[PDB]
Amino acid sequence: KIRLYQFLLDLLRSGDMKDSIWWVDKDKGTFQFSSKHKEALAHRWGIQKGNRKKMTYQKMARALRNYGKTGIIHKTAKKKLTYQFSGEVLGR
DNA sequence: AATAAGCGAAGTGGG
DNA sequence: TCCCACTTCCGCTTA
Ligand code: NA
Repeated sequence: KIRLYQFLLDLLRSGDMKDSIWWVDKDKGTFQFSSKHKEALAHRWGIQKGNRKKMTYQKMARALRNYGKTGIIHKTAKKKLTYQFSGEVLGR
């Protein structure tokens, strides 16, 4: 099964949900979710995973928090809904 | 208050 | 056995 960071990177590369997520500085790997349209993207994540319950942005962000300990994805301080892929994730 | 967002122990998958 | 990679639940804090 695809991992959450790869799901998000693939969305950013494809442009398929441009109203829900976008690059802020692609060279740095920084991206941001839409306040108003993030739930649609969270829903897609849960459907792609085949999870039992409906996925919410809150649950998806709880998973993202675990990446922050390992550095896979860092949450940008002093910003909302903004994150940054590690250099390793971006190299493929 | 209402709403949004940040923060951070037990249950489920698939090894 | 016991870790992976989240998922779900619960609830407090900050804006
Ligand atoms: Na526990």
